[PDB]
Amino acid sequence: RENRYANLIPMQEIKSVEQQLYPFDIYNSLRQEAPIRYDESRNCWDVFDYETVKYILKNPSLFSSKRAMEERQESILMMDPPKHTKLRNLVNKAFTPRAIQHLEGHIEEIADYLLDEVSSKEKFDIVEDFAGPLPIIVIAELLGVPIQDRALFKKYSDDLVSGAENNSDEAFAKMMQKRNEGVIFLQGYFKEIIAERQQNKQEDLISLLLEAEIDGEHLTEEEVLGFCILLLVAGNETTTNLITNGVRYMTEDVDVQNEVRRDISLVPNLVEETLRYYPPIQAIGRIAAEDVELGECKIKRGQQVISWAASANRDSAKFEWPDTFVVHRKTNPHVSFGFGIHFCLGAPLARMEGKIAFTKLLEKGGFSKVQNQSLKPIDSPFVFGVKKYEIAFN
Ligand code: HEB
Ligand SMILES: C[C@]12CC[C@H]3[C@@H](CCC4=CC(=O)CC[C@@]43C)[C@@H]1CC[C@@H]2O
Ligand SMILES: CC[C@H](C)C[C@@H](C)CCC(=O)O
Repeated sequence: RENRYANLIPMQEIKSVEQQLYPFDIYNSLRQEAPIRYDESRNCWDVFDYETVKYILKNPSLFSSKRAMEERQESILMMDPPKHTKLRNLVNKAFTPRAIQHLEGHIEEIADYLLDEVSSKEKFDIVEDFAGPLPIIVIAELLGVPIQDRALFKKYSDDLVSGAENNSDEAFAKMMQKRNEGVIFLQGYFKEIIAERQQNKQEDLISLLLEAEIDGEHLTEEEVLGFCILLLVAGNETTTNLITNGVRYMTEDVDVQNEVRRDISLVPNLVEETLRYYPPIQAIGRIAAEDVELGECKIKRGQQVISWAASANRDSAKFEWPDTFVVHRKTNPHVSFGFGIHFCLGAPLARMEGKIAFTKLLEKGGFSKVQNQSLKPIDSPFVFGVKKYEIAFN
């Protein structure tokens, strides 16, 4: 309908598969050429510098999160205050570092179990065998939803972050058909689970959402569904890329792999530097709520504003050694989890999963990438990850 969400449409500067697999040199060039620019092919402003990206994310009154192509903004991701505040306050205490600490041993058990399934494999796909399943199992248990067919839910979860091949009408229609398929299955599935919990509450998050009251009324079914699908998709698609991207970097630069294996206290730094350097989410969308001058650029009420975390994370005004993977950084103020009121609810959980995933792989011993694979980027321009990544223990 040409009101298309620009975060789903690839920039024309990113063309080849090699560029999709490492777009950061191009973002860096764009940031230096013009840190804010209007892309005519996507009808949006792209923002590349750290200070302006942070400013946008910190100013929800100026830059709205209500960017659904449909009329209804369905989950807190797409809500502005005050509604955003009331719904997020329902769940914010479930996801703190203290709230999730008890899961550490259980997540270590899942990781050990998954790596046992590949101990006497020659090589294996880190995505299918480890990085994919682990976050799906964790988020399923937190939501309270059975997910025993992980491949099925992965397929449809992936559909919900898919983008268009280009800005053609046909490409957008193909993308919307994929996303529609994921909506049919995942919405249907959670509708059934919600009905089951309505009939018999359990000790799980879905049941809490059915019990909680906002303004003296229960959540609408649409509101509970929004939580379920957002938590499922955000909880697994990104984390899988965090783990895979870290394994990717550690096999592209074995110096880092060896140093962290030999000083495992560096794993939290490795997690943060993977987020900064290979961010699972490259770009965060907003809609200008009013006219806003960002420098000389005049952004008009209602225009799309795409903030490039992948570029901000390498802005040399903010980061020393921005294009170097450094596991000894004293601070790492990346925007890979966003910033401000929508700051990732799952960040403590993602950090724990990443820490455990990397630790278990490192403690199994040295590992290498299988050479002569043709990596396949995930087909969404706001995601950074590969569909498959084969490694082998030495
Ligand atoms: C569990 C769960 C979970 C998990 C695990 C996660 C994981 C993650 N994540 Fe998250 N998130 C989430 C859940 C989550 N998540 C939510 C729910 C949200 C929403 C919030 C609001 O909106 O407030 C987010 C949000 C978010 C954001 C912001 C956006 C805006 O601003 O709009 C970002 C960037 C992110 C990223 C991410 C990553 C990178 C990862 C990995 C690594 N996240
Ligand atoms: C936008 C999104 C796909 C569409 C999802 C959205 C979560 C909220 C949601 C509620 C539904 O009932 C399905 C459609 C939507 C609107 C998802 C959050 C991450 C994912 O990319
Ligand atoms: C699914 C992971 C996050 C909830 C989504 C954010 C990264 C926003 C993505 C966007 O702004 O289109």
